[PDB]
Amino acid sequence: SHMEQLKCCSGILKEMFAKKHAAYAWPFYKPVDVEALGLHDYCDIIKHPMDMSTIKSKLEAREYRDAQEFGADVRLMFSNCYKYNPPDHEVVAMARKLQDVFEMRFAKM
Ligand SMILES: COC(=O)C[C@@H]1N=C(c2ccc(Cl)cc2)c2c(sc(C)c2C)-n2c(C)nnc21
Repeated sequence: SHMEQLKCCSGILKEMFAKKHAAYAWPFYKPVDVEALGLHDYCDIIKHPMDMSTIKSKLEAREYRDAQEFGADVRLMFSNCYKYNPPDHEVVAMARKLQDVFEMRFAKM
């Protein structure tokens, strides 16, 4: 049962990586680089960082038990962005645009 659901999860993540969503999805592609961004307090506020490439690696390695574990990592990635940044920040608006894509596809599986 879980194997079919995880095939759909890979399909959702692939769509999140598509050129169609690139203008707002690009900050979530790779882990937040605290050194390059100069984010001295990021590791103190964000205990469990997450990004799309890490989620892709976990799916490839068959690390997820089911679809809800995949869903939890995607939501964690968005939660970290909302937590660290004030609500008027552009990255927050981009996270919400990409979450609308994830939430739509995920609710249909
Ligand atoms: C000063 O605070 C930041 O730089 C936060 C950082 N902003 C951004 C960010 C992203 C897009 C815009 Cl338009 C402005 C800021 C960011 C990432 S990852 C990444 C490669 C970047 C450029 N990000 C995520 C995800 N969560 N917070 C951020």
